[PDB]
Amino acid sequence: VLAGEFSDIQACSAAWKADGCSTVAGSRPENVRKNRYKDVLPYDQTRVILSLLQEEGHSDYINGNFIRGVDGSLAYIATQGPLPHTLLDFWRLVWEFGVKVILMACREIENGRKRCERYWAQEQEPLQTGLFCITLIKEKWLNEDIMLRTLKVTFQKESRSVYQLQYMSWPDRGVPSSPDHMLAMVEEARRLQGSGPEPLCVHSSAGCGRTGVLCTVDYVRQLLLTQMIPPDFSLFDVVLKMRKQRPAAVQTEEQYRFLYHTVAQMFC
Amino acid sequence: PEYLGLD
Repeated sequence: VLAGEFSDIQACSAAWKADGCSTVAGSRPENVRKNRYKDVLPYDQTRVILSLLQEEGHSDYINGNFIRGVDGSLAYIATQGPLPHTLLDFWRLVWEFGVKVILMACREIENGRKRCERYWAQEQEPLQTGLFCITLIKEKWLNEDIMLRTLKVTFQKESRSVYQLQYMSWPDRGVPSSPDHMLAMVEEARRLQGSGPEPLCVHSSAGCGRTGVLCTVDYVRQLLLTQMIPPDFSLFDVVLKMRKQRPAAVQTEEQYRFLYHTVAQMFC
Repeated sequence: PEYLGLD
């Protein structure tokens, strides 16, 4: 049943690609090297467009897409784990859109390969990326699987606080080592986010499966906490819409099943 | 260099 539903979801994604969900910007010769993976490009229709430092001739491109939230606002930015040479673009994104919380679902190294560059911290070790200065104010464990880093970010004489939550043990294609710790991540993200329309920044290595699982869980939790559930509410519909905004948002049958069980638990 | 090989 769930396996049939997820298969239907993949059929629709395949159809969208054949029909022409476009990927022109991501395919520009000036942009190709900014993609972590050749097979994961952001859809033009929902891609994140960077205008910070425009006047200086900086490119508008980053491999990342907006995903709409329960209220129809632009509630998430789903993006890849930054590369050595797109760290500056990552911070441009965080700064332009007033991001207060970053959720990271991957590690720097997975399966022996580099999966995401460190863009934060560390203790007594500030990070300078272009005109950005990142300083580690404090860090601590939210729980055994999640680090919470409090960052001071400085750009053009202005300073902001940005929080980063990193989940340590969630493999690509699969599910988190602790489902309760994942929910605690989302809960703490929301506490830090507070009120305010700024999007949450969510990323994994590719910005697909683990990223989409997180966004979906927050989406449904927000629905549960803030709105009346539509009498025809459907997880199929939600995930389908997610995939329409970010490629392979929810990448795998396993993750789709995980989502269903998690959502049913949240509803109770 | 691919992430969605099996997906």
